Amino acid sequence: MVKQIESKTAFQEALDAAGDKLVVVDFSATWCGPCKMIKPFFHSLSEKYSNVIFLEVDVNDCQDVASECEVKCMPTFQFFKKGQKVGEFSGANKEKLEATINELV
Amino acid sequence: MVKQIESKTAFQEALDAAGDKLVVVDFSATWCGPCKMIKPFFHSLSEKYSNVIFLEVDVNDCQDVASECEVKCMPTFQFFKKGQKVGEFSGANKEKLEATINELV
Repeated sequence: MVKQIESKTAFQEALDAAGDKLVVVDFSATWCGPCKMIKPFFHSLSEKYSNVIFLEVDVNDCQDVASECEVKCMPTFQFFKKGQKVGEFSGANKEKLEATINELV
Repeated sequence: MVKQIESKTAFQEALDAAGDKLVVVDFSATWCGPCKMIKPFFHSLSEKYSNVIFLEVDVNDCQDVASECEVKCMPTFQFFKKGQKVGEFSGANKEKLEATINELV
């Protein structure tokens, strides 16, 4: 299932506890049409791939995290392995999302 | 100078009162780095071109306007003439912003 992040402390701790697993973060906004469109698919991925950690961050709720990760489009998916960003793209493209996960896992 | 929009009613009325003038709308978010970076230049344009109307809309303040204009990146500049959208692009590119205004005015 998807973990809801509500502070910078929580964001950093999740990246830590992740260990060697791939982490996928969905940066979204409640008023953005695509974001709402791709939400159910994002949750399905977390049930299919149990060896990957899925996190959700509302940019309005955590303005400090959004600003530091340099987010500028919604939704933006950022990929991390061992505390480091190893991938990134924006837009609600289902095929590309899953294809990227298979490349980095 | 730049007009701050704080409701959908105000947005529609400005587009109306505009008459035959070109309208440039800056869709932004307070936490987005580029947005803050290009703000002073956007205001300078409103003092240079007095025959063009410049409007600013915070996407968090007017979620209904952002959603209907289908905004997905920040900042997004949308151009309107006689109630119709005649141009659009996103990103803080100063040259492109001014060059577009000279093409549509």
